[PDB]
Amino acid sequence: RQINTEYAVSLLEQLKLFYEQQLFTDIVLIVEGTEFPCHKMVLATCSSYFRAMFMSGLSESKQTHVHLRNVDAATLQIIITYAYTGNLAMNDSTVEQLYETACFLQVEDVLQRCREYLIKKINAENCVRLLSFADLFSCEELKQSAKRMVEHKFTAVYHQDAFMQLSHDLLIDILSSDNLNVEKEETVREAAMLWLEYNTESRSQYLSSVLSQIRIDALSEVTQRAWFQGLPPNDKSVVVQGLYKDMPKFFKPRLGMTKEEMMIFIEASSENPCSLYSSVCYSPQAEKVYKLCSPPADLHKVGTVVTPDNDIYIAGGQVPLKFRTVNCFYWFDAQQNTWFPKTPMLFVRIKPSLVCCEGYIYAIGGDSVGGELNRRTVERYDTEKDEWTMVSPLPCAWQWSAAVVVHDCIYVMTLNLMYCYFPRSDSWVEMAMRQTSRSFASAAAFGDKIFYIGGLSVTVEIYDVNKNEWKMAANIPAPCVRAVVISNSLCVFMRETAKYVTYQYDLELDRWSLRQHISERVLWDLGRDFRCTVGKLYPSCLEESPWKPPTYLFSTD
Amino acid sequence: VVKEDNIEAVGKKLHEYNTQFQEKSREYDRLYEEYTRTSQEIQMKRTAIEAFNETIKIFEEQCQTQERYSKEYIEKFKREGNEKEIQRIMHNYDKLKSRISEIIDSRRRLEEDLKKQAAEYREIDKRMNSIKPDLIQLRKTRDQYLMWLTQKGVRQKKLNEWLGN
Amino acid sequence: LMWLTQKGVRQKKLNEWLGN
Repeated sequence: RQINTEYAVSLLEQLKLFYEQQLFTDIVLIVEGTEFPCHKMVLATCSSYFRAMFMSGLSESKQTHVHLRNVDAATLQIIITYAYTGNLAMNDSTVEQLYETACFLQVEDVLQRCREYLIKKINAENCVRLLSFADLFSCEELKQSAKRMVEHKFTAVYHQDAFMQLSHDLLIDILSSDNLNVEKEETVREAAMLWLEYNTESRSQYLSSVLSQIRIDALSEVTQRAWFQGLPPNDKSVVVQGLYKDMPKFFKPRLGMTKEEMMIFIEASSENPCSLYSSVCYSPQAEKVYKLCSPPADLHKVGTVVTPDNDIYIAGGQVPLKFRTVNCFYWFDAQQNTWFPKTPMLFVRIKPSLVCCEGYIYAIGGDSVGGELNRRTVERYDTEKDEWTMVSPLPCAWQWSAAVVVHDCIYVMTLNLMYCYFPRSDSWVEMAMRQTSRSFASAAAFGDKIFYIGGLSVTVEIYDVNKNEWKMAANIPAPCVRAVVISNSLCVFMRETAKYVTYQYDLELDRWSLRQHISERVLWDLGRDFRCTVGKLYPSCLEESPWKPPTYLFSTD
Repeated sequence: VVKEDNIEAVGKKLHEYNTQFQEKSREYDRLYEEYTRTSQEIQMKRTAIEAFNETIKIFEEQCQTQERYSKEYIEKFKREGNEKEIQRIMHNYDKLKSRISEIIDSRRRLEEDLKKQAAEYREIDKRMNSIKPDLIQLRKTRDQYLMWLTQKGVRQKKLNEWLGN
Repeated sequence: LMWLTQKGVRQKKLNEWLGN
């Protein structure tokens, strides 16, 4: 019928065998003294540059020796190896030079592969360098991705040396963007100052363009501090999602002045049957719920973890049988409301205990008991390296266990025992046991004390990290509880099968005070298996969908 | 019941009244949801317009603070024959006036949005005021028929099937 | 019924309670 694949792979392997023994070599490429015999047809079919050079009919198609300059020998070898096979060795050490050589040779396949690899490899350490690279080589997709990454973590990357060596257009397009994740304009002002003072003799003429991009007369959230905070309870968030929108974009409050602390509920049951495992985030300050497009592959049984840098991650879980367990790792883009996948895990897990410790995210347990040494395995992920490293596994196989982090130390709790992990020692130490044997309990690290609340019957058990002793505090004022720390205060979001209400606990007085009721106006039944956490998100452009009539039960009579 | 006694025909009427009543309850709770969304809308728009007002007030405070600077520390920035040093309040003045103009235009935009949403809300608020007497009248007629036509050989399951279509 | 029944009671247990 058409091109047969069975002969195609045989012809390709025969061409490779002929190239290895140097048969029918008609062209000789000279790169910085090194010689490479090759065929003109393969280079023409793979690279359009060689195609145009050979189809011109000039001496280049007649002379056997062609001198190629400004081309690395290793990159040319990788291009030619790929030209005779199809496997691309893309590593983080030589990806930029490979992309440069490909764009100089115009290999569409290699160009696209290197582009997508660089896009899936943008971290918080190379974002600025990759942005400069994309600007120099005019790659719009990589440029936009790196710009978004810089806008997401500007306050963390504006100290790097790559930021002070940026061009003028990059500076004026980064500073003018309203997506700068900064809590104060003073940070952007000091960034511009250090950029202009890095090289004064060449940037003394750009001081006007520098000062014209920093908002000085904005006065975003200081004007509210001048008059008063007099409003309905914590209605400063309404001004955030109101004044910001309607703004000439010159005095606009930057995106960093818009993030609000919201209770992130994932796998929260939804009235809509299609998405019975949806995810919504109720803002305690704005008193409003915001819809999330959280499920990237309509799956569930995934854990939640919020780093101190306010980053959301989900891992583990299983997709419906097209319920096969998977390894995908998803990071949430708080600006685009879309999860970008990462390097999959090494072992499949179901609701893994994900906690952030010393910049690493650890996957603890969260899987059905299979194999003595095969289970209880613990694995951590490197953020910048995008890799998974195995660590000392769990001492014993547990179920429905929780994990917290205090003082850069890992803690996992079980029925009545407790083990503390130290990354510096990579070992497990059994700690003070608990007087009660309970399951399905929720735990949240607050200050120097770990709170263990649950049991499936509620009892507030306080552990001291400094004393290694467990002391009883009280009971949850009531049961489906979710202990979460918000507003620098320990709280418990309890669901009374459904009624919703949040309580505040006093550590000194050992008393639980009513903090705020969550009227059934919105926040419908979220089920019982939903995972909860605390994080700051931009309500400005997250999602807007009430979905719930705040009034019902007509009283006309 | 239009003086009828076919029983089966009287029951068919009961089903027509069923339709009328059901359609109303749906539009009734729909108008209630519209009332609630319009209520929260004007609340969000009033928390926005008072924010606009207080921002205009603090911007006028900055405008008079410029006049205060014209006597506080302007002595060492105008008599030296330089214009780049004074841009910190002089180039921050004309653009502040333009900001005042554009936020006044934005306030006018919010005001016309307020009046247009109030118009589109009152054009149906009057419908609520007129549909409720007719609704309660239809419900009273249904309750009166439920005290006579229903006792002529119809079952409660039949009434549920009639009101469920 | 909305509260205590959904802890760990059986409908059959409720019938036996209401049948005495």
